Amino acid sequence: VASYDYLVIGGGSGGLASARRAAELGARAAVVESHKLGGTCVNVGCVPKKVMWNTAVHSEFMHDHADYGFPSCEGKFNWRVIKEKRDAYVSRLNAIYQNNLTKSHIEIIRGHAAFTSDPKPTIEVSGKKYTAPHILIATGGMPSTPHESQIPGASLGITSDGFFQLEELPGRSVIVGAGYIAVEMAGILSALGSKTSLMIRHDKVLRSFDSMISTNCTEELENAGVEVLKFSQVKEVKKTLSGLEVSMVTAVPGRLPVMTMIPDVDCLLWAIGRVPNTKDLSLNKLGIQTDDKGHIIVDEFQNTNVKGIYAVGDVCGKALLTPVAIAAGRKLAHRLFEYKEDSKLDYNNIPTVVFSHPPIGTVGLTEDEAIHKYGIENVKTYSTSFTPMYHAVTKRKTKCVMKMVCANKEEKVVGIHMQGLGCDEMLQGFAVAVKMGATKADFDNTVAIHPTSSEELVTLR
Amino acid sequence: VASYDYLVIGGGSGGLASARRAAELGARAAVVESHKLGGTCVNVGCVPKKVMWNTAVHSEFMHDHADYGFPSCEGKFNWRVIKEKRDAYVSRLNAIYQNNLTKSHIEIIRGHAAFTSDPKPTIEVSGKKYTAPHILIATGGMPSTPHESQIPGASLGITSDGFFQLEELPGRSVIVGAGYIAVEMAGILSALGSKTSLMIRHDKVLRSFDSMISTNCTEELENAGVEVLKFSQVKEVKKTLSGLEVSMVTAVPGRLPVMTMIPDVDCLLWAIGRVPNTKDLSLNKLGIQTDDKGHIIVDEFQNTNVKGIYAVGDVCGKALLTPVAIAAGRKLAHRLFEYKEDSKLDYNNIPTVVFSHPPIGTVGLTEDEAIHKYGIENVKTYSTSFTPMYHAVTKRKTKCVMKMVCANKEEKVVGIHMQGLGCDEMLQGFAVAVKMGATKADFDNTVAIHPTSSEELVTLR
Ligand SMILES: Cc1cc2nc3c(=O)[nH]c(=O)nc-3n(C[C@H](O)[C@H](O)[C@H](O)COP(=O)(O)OP(=O)(O)OC[C@H]3O[C@@H](n4cnc5c(N)ncnc54)[C@H](O)[C@@H]3O)c2cc1C
Ligand SMILES: Cc1cc2nc3c(=O)[nH]c(=O)nc-3n(C[C@H](O)[C@H](O)[C@H](O)COP(=O)(O)OP(=O)(O)OC[C@H]3O[C@@H](n4cnc5c(N)ncnc54)[C@H](O)[C@@H]3O)c2cc1C
Repeated sequence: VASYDYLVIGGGSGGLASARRAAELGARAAVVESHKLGGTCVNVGCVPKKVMWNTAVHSEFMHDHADYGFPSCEGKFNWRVIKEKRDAYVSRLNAIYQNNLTKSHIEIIRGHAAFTSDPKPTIEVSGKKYTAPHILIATGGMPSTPHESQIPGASLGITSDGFFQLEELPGRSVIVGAGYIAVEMAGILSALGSKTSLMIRHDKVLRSFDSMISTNCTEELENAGVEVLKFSQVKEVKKTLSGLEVSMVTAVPGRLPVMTMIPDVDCLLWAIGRVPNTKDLSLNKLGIQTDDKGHIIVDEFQNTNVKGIYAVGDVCGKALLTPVAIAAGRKLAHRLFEYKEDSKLDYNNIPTVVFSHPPIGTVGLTEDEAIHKYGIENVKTYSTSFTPMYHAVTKRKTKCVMKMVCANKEEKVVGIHMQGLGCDEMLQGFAVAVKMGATKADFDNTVAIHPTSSEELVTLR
Repeated sequence: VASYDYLVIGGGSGGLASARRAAELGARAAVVESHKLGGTCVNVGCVPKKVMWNTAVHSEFMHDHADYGFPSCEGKFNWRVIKEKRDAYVSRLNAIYQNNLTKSHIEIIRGHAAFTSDPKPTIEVSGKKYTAPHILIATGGMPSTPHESQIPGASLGITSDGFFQLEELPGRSVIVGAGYIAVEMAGILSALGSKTSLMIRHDKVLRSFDSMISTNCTEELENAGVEVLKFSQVKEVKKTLSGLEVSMVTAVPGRLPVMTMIPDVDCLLWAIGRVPNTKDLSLNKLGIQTDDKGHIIVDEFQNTNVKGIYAVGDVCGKALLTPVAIAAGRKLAHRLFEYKEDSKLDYNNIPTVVFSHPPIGTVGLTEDEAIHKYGIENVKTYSTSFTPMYHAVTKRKTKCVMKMVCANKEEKVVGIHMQGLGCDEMLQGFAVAVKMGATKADFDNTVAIHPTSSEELVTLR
């Protein structure tokens, strides 16, 4: 039984970040990883997604070429070219992460970890035992798929993982789900030329975002050529002579349900949720608490219910983002190895960018959330809607919408929501301002940068 | 003699902003404008410049098309197409500004104003007299050109004004100056296909910016195909059979001076400075103080040396930006018509974006300035340099450099300097944070947005 100061199960964002900081602090750490280092973000998430987004962005910009004084650009996007380049780049990152671990003197234990029956918390990987007084579970999650029992033929569809395996651009694609991943995938496939449908159970996407954003985002998708199938769900999927045939039920409220067949589908992409990876951990041997989806339950300090066992990142099921897993993993290392007992991540005011077209940036409370927290009488919002100057000379148009949610007399900024060209890079510093507790006067007292989109947020009235 | 509450001379950024706010406050105002409303920013500055920048940005992005999986885009940029569209857009803005004035009930007096000999400050426009207890001079500036006495043939060159009159893309262009305008023009002309040279008196451009930025900016220009002629200046210009011939002296220190002829020049663009527009105002009839360049001298509240006479914007020669003129003009209206005596613009921490390729964003003190303000022992900087993820798959490359200047033990953020893709939209919120007095912990405690360039500023170590 090899003993370490810190054993981290999972070599993705949270697990690596935590292991690296711990090692800086003098800890003797080891990371168990059964697949590729970098985990979801590098292999099948953040990185490959962004590359595909940059590609889709090229496609749109190329539509404006002639408007800008150039000759029309004519053609066909070649999926395999970019796919090969994207894979290579992921390969480069995996090699860097491995090197980062080595330079830090962190041991990499390759294989699938599981807890043992042993009294003092101990794991087994490939027959060998490993123990530490602090063990971090950072095993992440996976895409959720429907059971054949509920939706026959569901296994004919792919997930976001399968999306990163595709080698040709699917001619006809149907995406099921209304969350950010669904939105992102629909936007990429459509911009690159796939005849794309997005099938959502209600009338808008991103229903948990501020309502200005869910409305605007739904319209932008339609305007970009994505067919949004509202109040619809899949009833069955079948393999026809040439592709898939999707049977769906559309049930608009105030109307009779109607069943429709969608034929000749090349790609059926389930983007319905993520499930935690805890199933094969043998958690029950230690009696570690999970919720009914399999998420590990933790407190504000990432503690599980068992002493010396922690969990961070996707596996915990809250704020499923690369930077949160990293920040939580880091704060945890400072708490354990630097003896900073108050060291923990604040889960409020975490900013998010959704890589739609145009991108979305959000931080803090939606208007409804502020209304429930402070009361209608105490909430004031400011908003603007305009066409960015980039489109002054284009036939194709996109809008920029921004909304500021203020609370109390002081007009504290408690929420910022926007969608528009450049909003992906614009959000970070306002997130800093929001975290510091800025009020509207603080924004108003900052001299604008002209001509930009960003200047609209400091000149709202 | 028609009397008003407020008479504003100049209908550009500062003059309009001040007049509009004053009118909201109940003032009976009139704006004197001898040319087009909107003044420099709309007609020959900010707006038309940005449109030309967006165009140049299209040209660069089109170089990456094939790398992104598309077929090579082949050609020739058509200057007149975009020029016509740009003019139209400026026409649209002029009509809006005029309407804004009318809706506000501000009187527009068309013509050239000059002060009179009269005791109580009074102006004359087209034979008629006008007076007010508060008169704002906001007459802006103009491009500076060399005297034929010092540089013979200088009048064969054009200025940034003339740039906006061009109808064809000049084949060979030489830009003289090393400030932001020179840099911007060089970058646009070059990206659009002009064989461009930038002639600077020293070895770097933007010598007043933080030294990381002047160095990086000079390299980016060279990398983009702009020939930077260092330690050079124009000695004479002459009209040859086919274009202009520029005689220049290059005097590298530690070397003998060398004279060179630059032949076949289509466009010689002077971007050497701006001069205030005060010459024809008859300021001396009121004894209003100017410096030796013709700038009107004012105090912290925009007061001139004469009671009831103020000046804002370019004419004052400090912080020559559209938003500063606006903010100063607004604060002034609140002071005069809302009786807010402490109402004035803080000229510290004004953010600037330079529309180079990639763009530059700066706010606060350069490293040297912080060193002079706090002492070397009290200044700590953090910086990063990386290749944005956008170029992971391109043969063409650009860099992103960021620098954070902190002061004292607390590591107050006193300067942010960066150059890179997306830095034009990234700066605004960090400018808010800097204005609020953020420290490095405030940045560090803000969760990053992945994957973006902006996230680098919150993860500096
Ligand atoms: C398509 C997609 C796009 C996304 N886009 C973004 C985005 O743009 N921005 C953003 O912030 N977030 C994004 N996310 C979310 C972000 O990628 C995740 O929140 C983050 O990767 C979670 O990190 P983690 O450390 O919890 O787990 P992960 O990186 O999944 O790492 C878990 C690791 O544990 C390994 N493992 C699991 N069980 C075991 C075991 N028993 N033994 C050994 N090893 C094990 C797994 O192989 C894996 O390598 C995206 C996610 C997806 C799916
Ligand atoms: C090429 C270029 C690019 C620029 N790019 C940017 C940028 O991207 N961002 C930015 O922030 N700034 C930029 N600037 C600077 C910005 O445009 C100026 O700081 C701003 O326009 C100054 O406004 P102002 O109100 O002082 O004067 P102006 O807008 O020049 O207005 C002065 C007005 O007074 C009128 N006038 C003058 N004398 C008289 C008189 N006697 N009687 C009646 N009317 C009179 C003039 O016709 C004019 O309309 C740029 C400038 C230039 C030249």
